[PDB]
Amino acid sequence: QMTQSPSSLSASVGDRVTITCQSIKSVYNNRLGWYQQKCGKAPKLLIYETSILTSGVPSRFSGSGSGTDFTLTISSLQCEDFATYYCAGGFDRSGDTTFGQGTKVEIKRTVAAPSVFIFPPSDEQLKSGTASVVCLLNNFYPREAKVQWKVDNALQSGNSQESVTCQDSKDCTYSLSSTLTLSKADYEKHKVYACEVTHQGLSSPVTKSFNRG
Amino acid sequence: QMTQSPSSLSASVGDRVTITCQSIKSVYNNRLGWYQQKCGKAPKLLIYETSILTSGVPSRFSGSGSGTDFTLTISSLQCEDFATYYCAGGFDRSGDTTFGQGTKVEIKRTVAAPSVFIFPPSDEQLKSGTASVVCLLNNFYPREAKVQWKVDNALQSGNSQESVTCQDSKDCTYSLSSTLTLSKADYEKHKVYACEVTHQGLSSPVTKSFNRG
Amino acid sequence: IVGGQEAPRSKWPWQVSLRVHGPYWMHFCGGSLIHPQWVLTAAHCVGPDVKDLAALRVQLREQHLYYQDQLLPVSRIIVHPQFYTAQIGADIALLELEEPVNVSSHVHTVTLPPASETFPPGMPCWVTGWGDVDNDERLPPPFPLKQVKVPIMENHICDAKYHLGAYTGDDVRIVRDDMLCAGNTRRDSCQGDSGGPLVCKVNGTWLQAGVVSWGEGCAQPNRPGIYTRVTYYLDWIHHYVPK
Amino acid sequence: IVGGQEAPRSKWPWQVSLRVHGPYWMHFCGGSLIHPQWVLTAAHCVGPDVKDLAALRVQLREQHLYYQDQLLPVSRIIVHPQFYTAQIGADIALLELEEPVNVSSHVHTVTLPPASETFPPGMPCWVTGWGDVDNDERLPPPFPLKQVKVPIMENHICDAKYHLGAYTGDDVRIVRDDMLCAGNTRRDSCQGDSGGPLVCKVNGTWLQAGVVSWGEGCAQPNRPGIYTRVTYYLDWIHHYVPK
Amino acid sequence: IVGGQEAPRSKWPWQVSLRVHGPYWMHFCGGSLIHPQWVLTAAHCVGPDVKDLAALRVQLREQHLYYQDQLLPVSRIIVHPQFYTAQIGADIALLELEEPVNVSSHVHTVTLPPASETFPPGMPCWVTGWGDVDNDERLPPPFPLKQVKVPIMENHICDAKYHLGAYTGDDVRIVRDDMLCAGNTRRDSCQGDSGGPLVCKVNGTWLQAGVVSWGEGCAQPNRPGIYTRVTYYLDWIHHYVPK
Amino acid sequence: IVGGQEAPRSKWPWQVSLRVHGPYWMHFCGGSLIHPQWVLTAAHCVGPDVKDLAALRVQLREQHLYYQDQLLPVSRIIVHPQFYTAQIGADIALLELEEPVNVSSHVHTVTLPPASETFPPGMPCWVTGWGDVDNDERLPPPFPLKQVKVPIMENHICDAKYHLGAYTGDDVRIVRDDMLCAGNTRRDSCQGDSGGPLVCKVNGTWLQAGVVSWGEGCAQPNRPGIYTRVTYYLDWIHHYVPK
Amino acid sequence: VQLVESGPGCVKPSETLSLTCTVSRFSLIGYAITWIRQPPGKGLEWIGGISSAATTFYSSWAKSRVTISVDTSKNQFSLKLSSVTAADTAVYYCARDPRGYGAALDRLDLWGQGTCVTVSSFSTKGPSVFPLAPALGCLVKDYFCECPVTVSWNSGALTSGVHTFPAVLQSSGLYSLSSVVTVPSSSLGTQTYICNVNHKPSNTKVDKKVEP
Amino acid sequence: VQLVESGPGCVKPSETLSLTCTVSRFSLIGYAITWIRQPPGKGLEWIGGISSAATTFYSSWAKSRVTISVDTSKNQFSLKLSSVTAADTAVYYCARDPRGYGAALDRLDLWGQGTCVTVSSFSTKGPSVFPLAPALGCLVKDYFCECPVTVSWNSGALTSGVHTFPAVLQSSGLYSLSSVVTVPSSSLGTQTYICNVNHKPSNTKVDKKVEP
Repeated sequence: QMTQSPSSLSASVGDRVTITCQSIKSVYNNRLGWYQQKCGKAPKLLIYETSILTSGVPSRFSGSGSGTDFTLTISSLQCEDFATYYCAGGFDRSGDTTFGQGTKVEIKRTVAAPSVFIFPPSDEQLKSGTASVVCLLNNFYPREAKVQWKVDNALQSGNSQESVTCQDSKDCTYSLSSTLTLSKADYEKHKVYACEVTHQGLSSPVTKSFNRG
Repeated sequence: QMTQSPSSLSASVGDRVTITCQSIKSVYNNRLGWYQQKCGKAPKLLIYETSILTSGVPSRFSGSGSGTDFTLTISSLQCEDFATYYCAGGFDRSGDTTFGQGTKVEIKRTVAAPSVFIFPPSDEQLKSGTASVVCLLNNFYPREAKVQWKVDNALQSGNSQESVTCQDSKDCTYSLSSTLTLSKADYEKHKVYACEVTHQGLSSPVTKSFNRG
Repeated sequence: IVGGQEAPRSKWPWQVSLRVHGPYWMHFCGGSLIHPQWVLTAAHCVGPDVKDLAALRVQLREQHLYYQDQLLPVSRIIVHPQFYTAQIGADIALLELEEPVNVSSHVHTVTLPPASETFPPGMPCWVTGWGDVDNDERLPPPFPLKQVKVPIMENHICDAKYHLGAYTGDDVRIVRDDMLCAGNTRRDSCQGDSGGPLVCKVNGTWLQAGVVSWGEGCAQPNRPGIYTRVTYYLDWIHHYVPK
Repeated sequence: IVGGQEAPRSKWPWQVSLRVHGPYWMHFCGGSLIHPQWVLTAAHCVGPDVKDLAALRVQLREQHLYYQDQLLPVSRIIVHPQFYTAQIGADIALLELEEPVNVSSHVHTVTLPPASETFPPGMPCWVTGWGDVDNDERLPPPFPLKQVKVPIMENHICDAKYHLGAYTGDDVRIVRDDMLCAGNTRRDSCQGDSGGPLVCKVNGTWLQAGVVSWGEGCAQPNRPGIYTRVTYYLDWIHHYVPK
Repeated sequence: IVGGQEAPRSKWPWQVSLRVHGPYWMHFCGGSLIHPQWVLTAAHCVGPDVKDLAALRVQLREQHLYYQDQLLPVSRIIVHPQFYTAQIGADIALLELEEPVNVSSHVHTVTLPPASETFPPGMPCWVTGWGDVDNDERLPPPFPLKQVKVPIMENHICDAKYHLGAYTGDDVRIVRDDMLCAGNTRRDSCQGDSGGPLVCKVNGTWLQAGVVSWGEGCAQPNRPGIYTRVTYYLDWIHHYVPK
Repeated sequence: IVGGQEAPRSKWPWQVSLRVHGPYWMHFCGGSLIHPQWVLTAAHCVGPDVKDLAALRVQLREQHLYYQDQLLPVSRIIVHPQFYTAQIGADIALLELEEPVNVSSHVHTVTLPPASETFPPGMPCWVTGWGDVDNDERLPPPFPLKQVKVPIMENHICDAKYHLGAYTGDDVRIVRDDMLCAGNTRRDSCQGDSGGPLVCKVNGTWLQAGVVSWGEGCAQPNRPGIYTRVTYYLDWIHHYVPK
Repeated sequence: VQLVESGPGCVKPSETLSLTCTVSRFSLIGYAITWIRQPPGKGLEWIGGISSAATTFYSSWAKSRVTISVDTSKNQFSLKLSSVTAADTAVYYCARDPRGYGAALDRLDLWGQGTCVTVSSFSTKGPSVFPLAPALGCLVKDYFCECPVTVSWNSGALTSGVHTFPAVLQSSGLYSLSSVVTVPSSSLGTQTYICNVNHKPSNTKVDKKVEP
Repeated sequence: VQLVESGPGCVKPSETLSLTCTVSRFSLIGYAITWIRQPPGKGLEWIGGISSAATTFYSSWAKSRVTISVDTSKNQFSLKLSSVTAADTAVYYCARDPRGYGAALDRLDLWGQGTCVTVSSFSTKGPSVFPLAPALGCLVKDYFCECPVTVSWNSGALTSGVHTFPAVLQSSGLYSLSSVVTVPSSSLGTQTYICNVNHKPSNTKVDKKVEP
């Protein structure tokens, strides 16, 4: 059984980071490896046998260790280094082998206010007596955003959910989609609809809206 | 002798464009080619013998023609397609061969206000009795920016120059550096210095400044 | 060339070497200069599939391959429209040089025969090339141009020999009329001589009777070499080459 | 065989291997058992020159070449009288076994088509053999019988593709009418599959449509494989094989 | 193996084949199973440069190579620290298997000699392998395990023969004391037998006298094969292998 | 020669080519003319087994192999008595020419170093030959004499590099004291340069520091080429060559 | 050269889950396969594997319930898990060890793309799909057995600028998902902007055009 | 496999300009070379070339003044232009035709990186270099014969985010140039941030550290 540390870290583009993995026992004969898993994909092998770099991996990555303690180190953060990382090792043959808990690496970059949009319920929803209003934030940084829903100036509560992309391989920003559910019988009750993003990159709340018809 | 048309064009990312080249005579036996030149680099061959694609070129490019008239066409604009393009052809063996005048391709993308900075004259300039104050605009779009210089609220005129990068291979924005020259004897006359960018992506002029000491 | 000597340093001023790109500009086929801008060669050296002209060069007469090269570029390749394989016929092709050649005491064109010439047996004919010297033996590293004098056979006597030791029914013509037969078990063209000229001395003048085309191995019993008969194609040649 | 699997241990009971003498009885060509005493094969595997029967053996269906051999002797070879090369046609031959074969659950004859069958595109057809697995790659040392399902093309569509990228004039027919086309860039016969059967499942019954004959390399673009069309030769086959 | 028969199907239960990755798991070297988890082999098969263990497998006794394979993975390679080339000495190595082997009526370990054994001439000794059958001749495609009984020579008589026909001064010892000599012009190991065992039947028991190491060609006059003398290395072997 | 240019037509008047009989007098090894009747070369080119002198010739400096040959006969071969293989040492040999050579503006002897010279790193040294230009690549058919300037390493730094990536224990000396190291991953001798001279320009004079002997492939990482150190053998050379 | 998993995607409790893994070219001879599991939000856990020698190894808990096997006649490796329960919901991967070791995790060089398995009592249900008015986007809603959902635009030809969001549970216990792109106003109409959707756990395939 | 030009960079009027082009591996045997010119702000014009057969071709105007040559003993091609004048100021390129044609422009597959040549009466002068206070940047000023100027940061290890601007004429008739990067405030000091500059037309090499 193994521990991996830190559980998370947050560093600037260009910079250097290190990740540690430790054990109660000692790897059998240099049997330790490092894997990179990106959101929505299978793990990729980076380092095996403590220090051998896999072909096609850029020499930014390096690794070393001493039977019981091991480190993975970057030379310089690029945008696509956003991922989780795991150690894995084997302590005998045929028996005790395991992964570590994993480490999550965040890219920090120039702040950016969200690009904001809002959308009315389209036809087929109304033909099913349902409704859903979409409000959208793109390419913002940091993640600390909060969206209020307001309808005929009546602040809404509950009845809404948010979802966020993982940070981009290439721009290293992300997008967030918020939606307020409603019945057709309540959509017809109110005419003017607004969402209002608060974001650390804004001098104030800023409202974007439409109105029913 | 040949003509190439249009002399310039401006199209959106994702889109399709076409470029035409024409002649008074007819190419000898399919002897016509297309070259891509990026800012600060030698030309690259794209198409030869009217229609053969060069290896490693993405199949976005295509070309066709009829002895006297020829066209180069993209399937879809990426950011790095920013370049000049030339036709070239030969009308006999040993004699009449020439290039066309070239065509300049602009990427259009989401507008962005300039990131603005300003800098005092550093030590060694003052030790030489010279001065120069730098004001900087980054990653803006479109190119239509104008910077005023103001010193102790005295609007400046002349005495200043601007330079602009070509549009990026990858972000497709650009940066502009403006500098106001001065003597040491006039730098000491005034204390507070400001530059003020006007840009189509701003609701107003916005001033950024420092003061001498 | 199987049998035969090396060639005098002034005896076949029309011989051409065809070169293919690679680690070096390797010889692979022969030809003859028939006009200051045209080379005559075999179709199977260059077709039936189209070739990139970037990969091809011509080298004029030289005593030893590779020693002092001056590679000429090729502007156009013309293959007879009826060619697919050698055994079927029309194994003939033309190369057009980018730049014309200065005729000189070292380099002169061969003469094509009049359409009435038949080249009956007993005439004095030679074939010249840089091809293999025996059935599996490459020409040795100095690479001299070799020559051999061959006999000529009538087509029907040649066709009969090709039926000896074969399952083919002797109604089925193997040697067509656009073809010509020469050589014997001691004296033949071989691999890498393909496309080279066969010349005969008629009334004091050298005429090109044929082009090295195909055969069942080198110097094998009852298998004379097969040559493309040049007189059969004169009308096609003179549609491109300025007479 | 390019593409395709290993073959089940009971799927082509008619497959034959032809062996040539040397340091060992090496596989060189395929065939099919069409009658308890007759093997059908390609002409270019055995002709056009006559072969000593001392040098030849037949081996019946086995899962792996060489591992358990039982070499049958050959009494007579019959090659179609009109064969000289594959591209010209009539690439078909018969071997007569010295001793007849016991039909068994491991060894059974394939059925020949009726003269009216055309094998239009869309039918389910397979080719099977021990030939090379890629353009220059020998079949690895265990040597299992491989199989692949191929598509069928109409002759005129096939002839047109052979003209793409060639100097041949498109009036000049390459694919003759005694021929058949199959395969694509992912799925083909290759070297050492020659003479093997092409079979199609018609109305529940396996019929031999063709014999592997020739092609311009393996799995190359616009070059389907060419097969000898069996229905074209039924009258010649039934002059020797007892129907 | 030059000379000798095919091996009976139960005669050397300790023979090992070493496989290298490629288009198939090709045999390249021999070995012997000396402990349920240890293989003994030649150093020059695996060193002096370090190898990726991903590229290596072990195959236990089988009558024919490749036919029914069960490739075992290797956990560790140990080469004698004093090895650089075979002619200098210490050509001995150990492989540690990932998983231990079930001893069975088909697979059993060979016994190592006591340090006092000398193996004088006249003893009955055999060498077994899948190597070439003659000086340039690969083992034919069925690939049976071959065996031959060899004679033994005293080292000084062997060293003297190696000086015949050589410029080497006869003060300069060629055959060292950690080496052993066997074979003659009719009977020898050859390429691809390297690393295989040499066994002698002493007092009813098979003992491994040597490991196939090096020689000046196969079956050449006055050039017996050279074997690594196992008794010279017992202390080094027993530092890793559990006795 | 890996890396490097072609050689000026007057820059190494002492370079020798060794030829072996066959279909042609093929180049196989280098040497240097050290006295008007003596050639210095590597032992492994000519021994350890005795050679028939009928099969050997010497060719003096020429810009291109084979084009203008004048093969000298050899009267006697002398190999150092302590040579058996290159890795062990004493890889040095002498050829005595039948007829002495006219020293000329095209052909002049190299000078041997005084016994006190060490050739420390940083000196300007070259190696010249007609060997392969890359790890598996023959020198192309024109066959020019190539040259490259190499760096020199101290023996202990060279020995350490040979231990990188090897199982050999680092107490075990690989590079002996009668040896010398030169070259790097961009610049090396290769196959067919063996026996050639390594020369260094000391105080305006060219001295032969070494003879191309052995190495672990051409231009491989951490494997400099190994040369026989000429100063170690001066007393043996001067026992035959008239100083 | 790649592995592919296969599996049912949705199963009820007490059935046996079967998975297969297939190697797409080159044989398997000489290679080991291991099975790895990833529960939602957890890291990676190892199930077991089979060596190049055909020896099988199992983790501590798996020994009670798991079988791993190989069938050379089909080029396949197979995992079977008995008596499945909700806690078995995870992504499952097959991966190759190039040394052929049956029980090692430090050098898993080649991985399958993974297969997601859901253990639940519910029924599958196909989704509804609605356009979203032109930024522009598309929405798919109220489906169940979520993992094998895929979105593609203009047969995928709109490769660029497409975002897609993590599915969220509606309070009705059913999943919804959205897809978005940003485009220049002129490109409108110019492009076909077709939202294509399929949901393998209900064999469903559906398409729609977008317009104002 | 690449071409390299070489040239003087700065010349006065009435000298003869010499250029060379060298092929870095593989010989030249079989190949043609052409010389192309690009005046500031203009497109491309063709000077001439030499075929694989060693035949030389020249454009209309070049015939009066140009010579092209090859020296196999040096692996070099050479261009010489007599009686240069200010209008000859341009970038010059060598390029290869793979067919070996001496006079064709439709298939120039391989190009040199180019060499810039300035025809002027002035003297060369080396630059001054000043840091710019931390965005952060570096400035080089008042130099002449501009083209072969190069900027590099921390021996080039700061590969990323570096902008560089087109040089502009000061009213003094001398050129100046600036170089800039944007960085997170913490990275300050953390990195060496060395501005390295060289100006080949004055053999000058110089370095400076940046700090607040």
